[PDB]
Amino acid sequence: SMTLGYWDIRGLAHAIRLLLEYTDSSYEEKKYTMGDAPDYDRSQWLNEKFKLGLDFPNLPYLIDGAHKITQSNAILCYIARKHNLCGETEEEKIRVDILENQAMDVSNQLARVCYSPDFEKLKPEYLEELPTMMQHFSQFLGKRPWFVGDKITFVDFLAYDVLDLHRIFEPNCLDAFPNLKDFISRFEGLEKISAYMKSSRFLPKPLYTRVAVWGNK
Amino acid sequence: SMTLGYWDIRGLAHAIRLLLEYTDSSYEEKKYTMGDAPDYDRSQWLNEKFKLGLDFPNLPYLIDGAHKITQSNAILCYIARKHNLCGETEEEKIRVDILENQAMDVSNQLARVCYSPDFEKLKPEYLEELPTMMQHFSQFLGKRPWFVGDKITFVDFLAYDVLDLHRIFEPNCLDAFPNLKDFISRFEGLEKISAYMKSSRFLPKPLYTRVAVWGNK
Repeated sequence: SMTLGYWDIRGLAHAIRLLLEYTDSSYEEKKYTMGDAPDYDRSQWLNEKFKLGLDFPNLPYLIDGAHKITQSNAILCYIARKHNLCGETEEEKIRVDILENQAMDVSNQLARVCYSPDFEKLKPEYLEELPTMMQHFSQFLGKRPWFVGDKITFVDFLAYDVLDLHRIFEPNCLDAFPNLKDFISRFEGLEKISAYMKSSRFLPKPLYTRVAVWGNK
Repeated sequence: SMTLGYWDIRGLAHAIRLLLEYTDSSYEEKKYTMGDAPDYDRSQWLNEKFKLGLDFPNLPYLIDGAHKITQSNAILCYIARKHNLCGETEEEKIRVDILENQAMDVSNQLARVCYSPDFEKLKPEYLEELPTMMQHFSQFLGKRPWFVGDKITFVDFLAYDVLDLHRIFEPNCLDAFPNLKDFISRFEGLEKISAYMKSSRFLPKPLYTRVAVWGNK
């Protein structure tokens, strides 16, 4: 088995947590909690930072015996490798790379605004540019069922999560693009995914950590 | 010939101008210039932007004839691939995934600082944690000549970029881990790298865009 560490928050973990589930990967949940109050006690994880012997201390981090890795993309990729959930042809592979970094780019964009007390100040600015943003995901998906082609890849996990984030932030987004709404259908109707969705250990929210103005819980 | 387009700023393309330089890739430079005044004008880009046909119109971008690869990382993966400077062995693949992203993490982290209003307030905090972050980089290289191991991969260029960045910022941050220093000197000593460095196309500064509280020019 393998263990995955992070907080009991969705965060950058929700993508990996999806990937491991879809591939019947027998994993273990390593979640650390931080206090509320004025000084968000982030100890739980801190006292175990060094004890894991990670190259670069941080979470999410994956454990698979002589395999302990950090950095979100490194983890997703690695699980994808033993499943071929990466590109095959040069075209597929480049579309995977673009989308890879692009997904994380927009996740971060939304994060920055949500991790800023000036929330409502920047909130509209994001909401106004957002339509053009969503527009392109459809421009990319377009013809194929899965963002890269007819085959499912790890990037299709990144795409789902980032789509659901905005969906809850402002539901009135994907509607203008039935293309993007369709995607969130296949990637929900999947036997193993519906299973995980309707399971006891299904973690949707909190979106952001206690230190978030919005999405915190 | 492939076209490389980015602002007249070194920025993120700095690693790319080295990589395609090293791989003898027949490139051409499309520099877009930023304006000043209260509204730092970027019309040159805005006007072109959508015309180029990038699935996700962003700068820097690469148009290898019939290939419009956007986003630095995806660009790096693209060039490296065609010149096999990628992780060959599974253990190397993990090193490549970790380093690439980690180097990208710290670069944007410094980018968070130089792009935030209160530079001189947040700066001491970065210096406050700078050494420890650097430590880990030293660990990773360890005894190897190149971060991944015996061979040179794209992640070396990336690393060299992020390392040099911190050398102009704080000349003594790297002055604690000689292991990292030698790596740099080795990198610069590479025949087709020294030539570029003392060539009319070498772009070492401006570091940040013409709006950054630090690094702009």
